[PDB]
Amino acid sequence: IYPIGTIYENAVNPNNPVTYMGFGSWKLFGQGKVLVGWNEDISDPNFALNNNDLDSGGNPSHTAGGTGGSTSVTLENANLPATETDEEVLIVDENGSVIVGGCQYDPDESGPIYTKYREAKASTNSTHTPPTSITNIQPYITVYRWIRIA
Amino acid sequence: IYPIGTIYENAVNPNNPVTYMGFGSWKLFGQGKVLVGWNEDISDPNFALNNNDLDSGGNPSHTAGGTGGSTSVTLENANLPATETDEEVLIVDENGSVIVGGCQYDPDESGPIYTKYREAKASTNSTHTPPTSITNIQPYITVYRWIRIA
Amino acid sequence: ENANLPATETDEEVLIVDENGSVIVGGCQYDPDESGPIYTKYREAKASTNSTHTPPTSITNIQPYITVYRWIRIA
Amino acid sequence: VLGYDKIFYGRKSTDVRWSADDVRFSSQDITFAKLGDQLHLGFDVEIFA
Repeated sequence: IYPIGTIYENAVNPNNPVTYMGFGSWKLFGQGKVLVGWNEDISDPNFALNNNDLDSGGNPSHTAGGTGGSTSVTLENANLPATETDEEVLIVDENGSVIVGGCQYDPDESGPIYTKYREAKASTNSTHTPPTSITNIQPYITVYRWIRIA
Repeated sequence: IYPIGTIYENAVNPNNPVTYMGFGSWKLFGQGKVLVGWNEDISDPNFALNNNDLDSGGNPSHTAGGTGGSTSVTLENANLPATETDEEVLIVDENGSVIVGGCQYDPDESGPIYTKYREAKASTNSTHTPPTSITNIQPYITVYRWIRIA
Repeated sequence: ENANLPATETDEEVLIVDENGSVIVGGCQYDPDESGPIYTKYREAKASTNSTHTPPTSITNIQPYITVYRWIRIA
Repeated sequence: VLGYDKIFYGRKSTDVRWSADDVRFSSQDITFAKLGDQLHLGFDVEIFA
C-alpha cells in the first residue's frame, strides 16, 4: 500500500513505524521542512528544483526531497519602496531659488545664528540599521512525523 | 482503505503511483503547490472559498481546492513602518525660528554662493520601487505527490 | 514596524543641524523692509516619511498551496 | 586666528583653492570636533589650536 521510501506520518505516539504502525520502521523526513509537490516543471522557485539534488551541471531533476524556504527574512535597503518626505523640507542643489548666503552681513555678535550642518545624505534609522526581520511563514501543522523506511 | 481525496501521494519514485499502490490508478497532484488546511472553519482565512472554489455568489463550502500567497513579495508606500530620519533636519513652515532672508547683500557675488535648493520632499531609495522581495517560502522539502485517482 | 528597517540616507544632500556646521543662517536676516522675502525653512525636527503610515498593510507569507481538510482518524 | 566669536585656527588653505576647496574644508570642520587625532590626517595644511 505504502511504496518504497514511504511518504508517511503519525500524529501522536513516541515511536517509529515498528511499535505504532507496526509494519516497517520509520524516521522523520523533512524535519522542519514543509512538504510541497515536486512538479515535472522545474521552475517555481521553492516548488521547483532540489536544494539537495542538482546536476553537476546544476540541473536538479524534477524530484523530491528538494528544499526551499527558511525561518526569518530580514529587511535591507534593497527592500524598500521609493518614498517622499512628508512635508516641504530644503534639500541641497545648485539651481536653488533660496541662497543660504555667502557670508554674514552681521555687524553684531550675539543675535542668534545657527549652524545648519553640512549638506549630506540624510540619515534614516541608522540607530537600528540591521533591524527587525519578520517571520515569513504560516501557522504550523507540525507533528512528529515518522516516515517508514520501507 | 484509501478513497480518492485522502492524503494522496508517493514519496520518491518518479513514475506514477499505480506501479506500487497496486489498487487501481492514481493521478499526480500538487505541482507547484503545498498541502495546507482548508478547515470546516468557515470564516477562517484560507478555508472559505478556495480560489477556484466559489458559488456564483462567491460561496464555496468550507472546503478545498485551496490557494494563496507566494514566497517573495515587497512593499508599496503604504507598506512601510513609521519612518523618521535621525539627526534633526530643517523643513518649510510659516512658524519657524530660522530666518531665511529673501534678499540681502550678496553684493559681492564673490562670496561662496551656497544655495541649497527648494523646500521639498526628500526621496529615500528613489532609485527603486521594486525592493528586495523577502522569500515567504518556509523551510520546505519538495516531496513527490501523485494523488490517488481512487 | 518602525523597528524593522534598513538604515536609510536621502538620495541627495540636505542640511543637518550640527553646532560645527559649515553653512550659516546668519545672526539674523538683514530685513530692512517687509518686502525682502521672509520665510522659515523651519526649526529642525525629525524627518517625516509616511505618517500617512500608521501601522501598515502587510504582505502575505503562505505560498500557493492546496488548502484541504487533513483527515485525522479520531481514534 | 583670533576672533570675537572664537579663538580659533581655521582651515589655512594651501595649494590651489578651487571649487573643490569648499568640499575640502567641510572635512576639517568635523575634524575640529573629532578630537580623535586621526581623522583624514589632512595633507591640506590646517591647525586646530
